Amino acid sequence: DSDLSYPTVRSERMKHKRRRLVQGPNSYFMDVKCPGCNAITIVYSHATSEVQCNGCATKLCRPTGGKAMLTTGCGFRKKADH
Amino acid sequence: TMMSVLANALRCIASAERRGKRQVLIRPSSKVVVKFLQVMQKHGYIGEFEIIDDHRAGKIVVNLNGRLNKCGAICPRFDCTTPDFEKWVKNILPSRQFGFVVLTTSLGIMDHEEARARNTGGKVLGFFY
Amino acid sequence: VKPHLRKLRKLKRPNPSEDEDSVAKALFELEATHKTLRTQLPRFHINTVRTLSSPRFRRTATVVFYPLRFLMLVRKIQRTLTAELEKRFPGSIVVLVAQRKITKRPKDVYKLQKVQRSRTSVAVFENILNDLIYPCDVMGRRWRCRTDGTKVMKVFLDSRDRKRVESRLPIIAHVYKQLTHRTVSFGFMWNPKLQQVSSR
Amino acid sequence: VRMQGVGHGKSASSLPFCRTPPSWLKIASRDVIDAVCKLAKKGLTPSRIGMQLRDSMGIAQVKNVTGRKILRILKHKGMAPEIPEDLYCLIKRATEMRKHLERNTKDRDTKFRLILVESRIHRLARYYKRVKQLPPTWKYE
RNA sequence: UGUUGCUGUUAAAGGGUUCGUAGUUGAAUUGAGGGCCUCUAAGGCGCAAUGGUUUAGUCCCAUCCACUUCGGAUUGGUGACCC
RNA sequence: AACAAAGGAGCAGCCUCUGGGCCACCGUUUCGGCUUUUGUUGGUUUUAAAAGUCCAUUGGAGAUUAUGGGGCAGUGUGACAA
RNA sequence: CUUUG
Repeated sequence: DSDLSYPTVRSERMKHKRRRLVQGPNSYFMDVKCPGCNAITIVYSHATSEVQCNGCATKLCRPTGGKAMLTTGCGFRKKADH
Repeated sequence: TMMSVLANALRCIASAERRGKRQVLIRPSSKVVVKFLQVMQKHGYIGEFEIIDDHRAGKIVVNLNGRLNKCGAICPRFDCTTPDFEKWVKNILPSRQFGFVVLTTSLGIMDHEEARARNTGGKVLGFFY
Repeated sequence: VKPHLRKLRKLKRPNPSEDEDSVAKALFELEATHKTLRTQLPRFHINTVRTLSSPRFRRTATVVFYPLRFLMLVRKIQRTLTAELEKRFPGSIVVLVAQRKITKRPKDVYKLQKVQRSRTSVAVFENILNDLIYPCDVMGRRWRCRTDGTKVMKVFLDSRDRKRVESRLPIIAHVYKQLTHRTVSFGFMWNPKLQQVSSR
Repeated sequence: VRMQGVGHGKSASSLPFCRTPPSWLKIASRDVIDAVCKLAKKGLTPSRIGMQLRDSMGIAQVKNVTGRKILRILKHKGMAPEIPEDLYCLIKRATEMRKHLERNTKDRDTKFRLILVESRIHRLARYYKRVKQLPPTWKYE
């Protein structure tokens, strides 16, 4: 059990992102809608800035932490990785 | 830092074959490491292996048997000639029976028997028992 | 002269072959009244030559060739065009392969390092394969070396695309073979991030 | 290990195995290249431009779509900086520390640091005269 | 006296710490072809086809027991498997 | 394996057939040199080749080798008084 | 349409 050329789920998913056999990212993109307009802006999950709503300006996120955190009352769908 | 890629393979492989592992991981990779395994793999010291792609630097995996005892590299890559071989065979190998020394010759990467036969000298590379 | 052999390069026009004609015609046919901007694009586009490769399978391997400068204009429309041709020609798959020319190793140190990397064997062969399975992409490569010294290669796709491409594969393999003279196999997976493999 | 300090970090970024761009993008080459140069006019360095452009436009690695990298783009339009970002950064840092020491002469830590910085300046400069990208008449102070 | 081939926690021996020139050492990559003709040629976990009578075993039918804990039968179907 | 070179916009360079037009080049610190034929030698000239350059023009390729596409139709002219 | 202003 647990061949090292063909691991399970468990024996990958834990590990730090460079210590897989793949060395993928760890992040994704999203779409976000504001109450004050009809738009979709496309925003980065670990944004690390304040981003002004596409065509509006009010800030859809705060840059805080190692993962950025959406401004309140703004709805958010996710997107694929593919 | 990381200097020799080659010896960062053959040291891993060696140790693991003692410790009772049936497989090994080898984190950097080279156009040298590959060849060195291909040799061994003929005789039966190495059973198979895989080569994984990451598009930066590869990884490699190795299978094992129990029929390998030690392998290593002879680091400065000294020089050898048609009579010279018997020096190395009296030294690094335990006997003139079952060992092999590995060389890089004009023709390509080979093992001492083959070398002498075709009458090339060349630099030296590593060994395996 | 013919109105439909301006969808073919100059130098095959006077005395054309058979399979050449069918394709050329089809493009000229399509070129009017198929909505917007695949009724302008294929004008510019021309074919270089053609081949029709015949395996022992149910279906046969129609392979096109067109020169490399039209590459940009093909990718956009590529999905569409592949559909349209499959309609017309029955019992044959259809693939669009751009045409490239390689440079071999010189065995000189100083010559080697001046080679344009794009046209070296590797990067060429990669692109060829990509052109075949166009939307599917390559999610991993591996090479498995046997006891016999014999290297194989295998390529991993996404299950998300699977039902579409699935049937086509043995054909596609045969095509890739008689172009590169290297072998290819295909698996799928279903999570590329952690890297598992389909069993379904 | 750290260049002239000690420490082992491993904070890093690993981009994906696939080098092909997403399905969902509705940009093409033109659109990208525009936005690059446009923001450069503010006085952003290559780093800052790339960060702005992932957080608003969803273009991750510019190289994937545009077929070339941030600095190449700007060189071709002549907006590339005369003295490259990485060393210019250092120089700015160093100057500030020197100012501080004109008032604070019993500070010791700062001066230990200043050494390290100034050293690093040299080493970079010497690889921008080994690789031609400065005059050979370049000097620090 | 140690290039092959030494020793440095406590037996003789890591220099208080750091920067740093000469000097020594330094990651990956352009790439290794196929086709055809035979020989008892070592394998296919690929496939068509005939042979299984408990003369293999296992699924799905049948019937009676049965509240844990029953087994006779239709080569059941050349699903499957030897050979 | 070593040595030297490059630091990529440090480029954004189509080719070929044919015909026409113009045109002496080469070195130059106060005009020096000039391949052949006209029996041969000396002096003089004409003619052609080739090169330079422009125009017209034939077939073909393109992977910045860049046509092509797009813009102004500012050397301008001619084909519509609709 | 052998131009028009």
